[PDB]
Amino acid sequence: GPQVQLVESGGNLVQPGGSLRLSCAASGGTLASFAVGWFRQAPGKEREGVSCIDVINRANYADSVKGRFTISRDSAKNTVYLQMNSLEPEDTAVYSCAAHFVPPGSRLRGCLVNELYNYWGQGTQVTVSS
Amino acid sequence: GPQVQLVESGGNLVQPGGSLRLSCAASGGTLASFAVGWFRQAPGKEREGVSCIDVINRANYADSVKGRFTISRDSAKNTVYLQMNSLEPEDTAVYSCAAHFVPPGSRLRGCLVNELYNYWGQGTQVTVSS
Amino acid sequence: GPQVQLVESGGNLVQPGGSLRLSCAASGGTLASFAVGWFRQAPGKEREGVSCIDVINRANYADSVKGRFTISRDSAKNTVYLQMNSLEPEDTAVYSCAAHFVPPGSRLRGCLVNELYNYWGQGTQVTVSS
Amino acid sequence: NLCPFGEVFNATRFASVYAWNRKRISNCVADYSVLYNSASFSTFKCYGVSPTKLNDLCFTNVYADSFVIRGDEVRQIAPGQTGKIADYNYKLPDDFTGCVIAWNSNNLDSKVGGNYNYRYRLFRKSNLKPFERDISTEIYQAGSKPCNGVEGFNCYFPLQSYGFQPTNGVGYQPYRVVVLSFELLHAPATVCGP
Amino acid sequence: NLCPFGEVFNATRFASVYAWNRKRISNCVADYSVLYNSASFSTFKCYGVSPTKLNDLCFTNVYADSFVIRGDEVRQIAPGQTGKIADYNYKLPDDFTGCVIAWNSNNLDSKVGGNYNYRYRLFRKSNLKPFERDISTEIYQAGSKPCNGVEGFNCYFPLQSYGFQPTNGVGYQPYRVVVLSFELLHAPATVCGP
Amino acid sequence: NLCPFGEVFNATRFASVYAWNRKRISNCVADYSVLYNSASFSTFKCYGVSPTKLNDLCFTNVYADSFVIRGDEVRQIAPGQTGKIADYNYKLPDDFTGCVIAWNSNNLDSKVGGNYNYRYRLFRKSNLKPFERDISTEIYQAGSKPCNGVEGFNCYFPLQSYGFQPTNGVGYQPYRVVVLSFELLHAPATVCGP
Repeated sequence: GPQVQLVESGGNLVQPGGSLRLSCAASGGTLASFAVGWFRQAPGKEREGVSCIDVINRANYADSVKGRFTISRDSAKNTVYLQMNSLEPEDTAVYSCAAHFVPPGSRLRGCLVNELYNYWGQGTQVTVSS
Repeated sequence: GPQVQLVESGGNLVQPGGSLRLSCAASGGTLASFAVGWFRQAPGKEREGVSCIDVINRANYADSVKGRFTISRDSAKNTVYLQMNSLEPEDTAVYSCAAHFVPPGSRLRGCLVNELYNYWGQGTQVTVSS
Repeated sequence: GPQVQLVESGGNLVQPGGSLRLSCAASGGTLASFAVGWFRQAPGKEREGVSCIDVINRANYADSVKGRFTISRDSAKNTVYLQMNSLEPEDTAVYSCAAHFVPPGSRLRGCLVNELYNYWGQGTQVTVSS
Repeated sequence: NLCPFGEVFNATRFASVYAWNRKRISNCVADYSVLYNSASFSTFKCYGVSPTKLNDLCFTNVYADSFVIRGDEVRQIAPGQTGKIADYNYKLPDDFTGCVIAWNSNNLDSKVGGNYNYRYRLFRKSNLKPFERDISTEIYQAGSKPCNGVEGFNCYFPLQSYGFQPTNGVGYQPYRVVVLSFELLHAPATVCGP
Repeated sequence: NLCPFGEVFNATRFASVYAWNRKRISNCVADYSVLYNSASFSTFKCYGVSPTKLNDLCFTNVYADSFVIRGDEVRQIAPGQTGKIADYNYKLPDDFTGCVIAWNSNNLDSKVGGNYNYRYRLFRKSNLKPFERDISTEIYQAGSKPCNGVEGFNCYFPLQSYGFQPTNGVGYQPYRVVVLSFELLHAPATVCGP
Repeated sequence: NLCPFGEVFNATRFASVYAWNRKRISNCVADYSVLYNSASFSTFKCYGVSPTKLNDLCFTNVYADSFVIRGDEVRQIAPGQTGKIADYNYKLPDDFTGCVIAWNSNNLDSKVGGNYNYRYRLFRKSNLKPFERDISTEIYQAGSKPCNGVEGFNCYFPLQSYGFQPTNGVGYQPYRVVVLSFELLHAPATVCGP
């Protein structure tokens, strides 16, 4: 593919206290060469990063989700998973995926220190309700 | 598989102004030999064709969606995507997939002028609300 | 994959009289060596077995769903499908997947008769409403 | 120890021609007469060899290629042919010594709704070499804009389904094909006659 | 220069027997006797050759096939055996000159919840040929209804997992197997000894 | 009956070096001198032979290996090198007779946003042997904790993308490479010359 696209799947309506695994499929290159982060924008609120992972597979998390969310890498499927546990109603947002390439002279640098990404997905909405 | 089946995925509850990519995966033959169309059934109303693509990959669209919806073909996965942007509440419908084979002596021919299809999917529901 | 993992997808918000196909993806072993069951948990009620299939690919069903649901095997993709038809509002639940291994001296044994599985999925929610 | 020709001709499923199947027949004594006695073969042309000398002749290797094509393409399974099949799916060398057997398999390979499970390659940037096999699925550039892996106008997926229905005419009906290649190298013979 | 046989014996994971792995030795000097010193091998059988005249005999080819099976199946890794392994996964010829080394790998290949990652072929329409490898996954027709790619009753997926658990008995415990074939064919020689 | 070199140098895309492409060139009368007329090749080294001494002496095998790597790695395409490419992707024997052609493909293989479609192997538990090809994608154990198929810390996916951009420097620009191997083995002659 001439360009890197990112497609998010798994968005659903779920119940408070539920769980859900979102996925971020990629085409055009090996996702194992990109740092990947997850963002959310709830209705009426601004986009916020929630989690990210770098090419050495170290994760970082926001405090609103730390302990509940797990970012994980499945590069045989060229995707990044976001396992969301203990969903509360305030997790209702559109969850977007984003990536940027890490060239060889920078493979040890970490993440959510790159809150700027070159490639975005359109998002899959998660709704938490009774 | 003895027969051509078509399954639609990607339906979700989404917000007005959101976007969403439905997929139509097929088994039983190469989807690259079928003309593929998308239909919607809003609650209580009849099916309407919204979009279609033929074997030489030319798309045609309904007036209600032209410019918002894009049908496109990824037959290495034996699927057809329907990219839906700028979703308004009156797009809340069950979105179905449908196909018919195009034999060699008819490879140059258009679509949604042949709304007659042999093969249908069960539909994946899209709900757009605040 | 060190352990058998089970992931369920396909959950959506759907309409009464709708249809839906859930899938149970597996990693860690050949799912064609496991007995697989589907369960549901409606809001506030206890888990109830819904369907099962054994290594000889024979299905059993609860009567509350018998004739509406079909359990089916696609082990070339290492998954088990649950086709759900004629959905009424009381089918609103979290639908979970579960499996256990059948060793050679027991391949001729049936299912939802032990109703005990070692391996669980997190579940995908299905909501049936107008 | 016997040469298993029954298993190659009595199989339930056949390969698609684009991904045609090859079977080596080695280290076995073969029975040829109980196959040629079957006058139910729609086609039986042999090149470089006589059809009733195969009980005296020993061969080092014998290869059994097999696939399904539609009726009027059976013309192309021969040394020096042209067409989608000859050029883009299965090409025989001009120095081919062997036999090409075909028979009409409509009662097996057709279905009332259509049988779209057999495939062929429609497009290719160059002809195959004899006995080359191409199973790739790259987008085919039919125009001047580069396709860039994406499908669109003049940017086609190379494989199609044959549409096999029982009411099709003969040129459009499935024909199972088996090609026998009798290789003679300087090496011990493996497949002899009775 | 020297051949580090460790590469064939030291691996972290092994192949499944149905997709058994083959590793060729292109041209290398080997030391054979300091490996037989490991009398901790549960099996060490040699065919067509003397078992302790292995540093004096030179051979043209050296292939190291290796895979995992369960303990009661190790009887089948031999010339002229029967059973699902010998006939549907890994078959040795009757004129096989070479050695069969096997050892119990319970501490390596088992996990407390079970290790379901190793696979084997349960069903096949016919026996393999010697050293054939079958990796296809077509639905197996075990009844009179034709399966048509679909799984159901009498229509089974051919591959199963072994369930390796640390508490299993020995017949059900994992065994790593390495087979050495010494071919005398006409081509440049590859592997000698000290 | 012509020797088709046009396809090897004029292609729209090349292989990734980790899954490098090998093409046998047999049964062909060739003209080799009219290829060197293209003085636009940034690299042109031939081993065991001089660039204009092969019009009368023929060799049985001719292989066209081709792939893309970046500028700083082209030095590794030689007999007896080290580095990711030489050891984990494409290795030439020490007694290699053949040619190594390379040319800069920046206007073809890069795009303004970066072209991340060509891949290479970063990690491997051992060096390849000459002309071995590794297409497997197992998690690479970079620590003392076993990876168990799962990716994580010290548990890396072995393949990476090259990031090809037009503004990159030469060491980071794409280079198309073709290796021609003239083997000294015995078989009927295939390749002629001018």
